[PDB]
Amino acid sequence: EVETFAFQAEIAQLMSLIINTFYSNKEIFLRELISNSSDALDKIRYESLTDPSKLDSGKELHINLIPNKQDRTLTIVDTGIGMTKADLINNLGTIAKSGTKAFMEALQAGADISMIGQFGVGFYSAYLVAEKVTVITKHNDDEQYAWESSAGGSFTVRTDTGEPMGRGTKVILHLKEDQTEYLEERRIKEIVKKHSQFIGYPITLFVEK
Ligand SMILES: Cc1cn(-c2cc(F)c(C(N)=O)c(N[C@H]3CCOC3)c2)c2c1C(=O)CC(C)(C)C2
Repeated sequence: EVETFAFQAEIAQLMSLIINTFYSNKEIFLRELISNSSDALDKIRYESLTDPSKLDSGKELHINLIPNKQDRTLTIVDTGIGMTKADLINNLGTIAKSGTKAFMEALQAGADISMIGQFGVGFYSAYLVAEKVTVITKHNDDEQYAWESSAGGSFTVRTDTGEPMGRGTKVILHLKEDQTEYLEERRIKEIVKKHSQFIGYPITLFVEK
């Protein structure tokens, strides 16, 4: 079954701001997603020091960037800690509510959209370039789930029947028609070099067939 949920008012407001505000510096979405992947990788690495069996679902700690011109998607894959069903529906959304309030207050005071990561809501910067975001995730303590939202105040959660991941997260960005530059190899390399050159995990930019 597919379960549909309403975003909390603050989150729906943040999504509308990201989608409707005129802001040309859209490239910052990639550093935000890579930062979340890096944080998830730090988490599983730290937990594995006390419990080595937490790496039975995969020892490799990496980030893959996969462009697909045919599907018009940019996928950010990590072998991080992943997210449980409770993380997807409640936990992260609860943390995001206070972060959103602080961010929108900072914007009113003169801060810009690029500072979004300091408020812990950098994931939502994906809506600067994507019309729809699909999140496939697998945490050691739960099943593989698919979260999805095209904004409009709702998101869906379902058990995923695609290729099993072992552990980690895939953020699938269904790009807006005018944002296809983020599928270009030299554009992605430029963005990674500018904003994500010191990430402590291998970042592999896949090339198109
Ligand atoms: C806030 C927030 C961060 N991430 C998010 C989104 C992500 F894709 C990741 C990731 N692991 O790649 C990630 N990692 C952190 C939690 C576990 O380790 C750090 C967080 C999400 C949110 C949401 O509100 C919606 C969501 C639950 C669909 C996604």
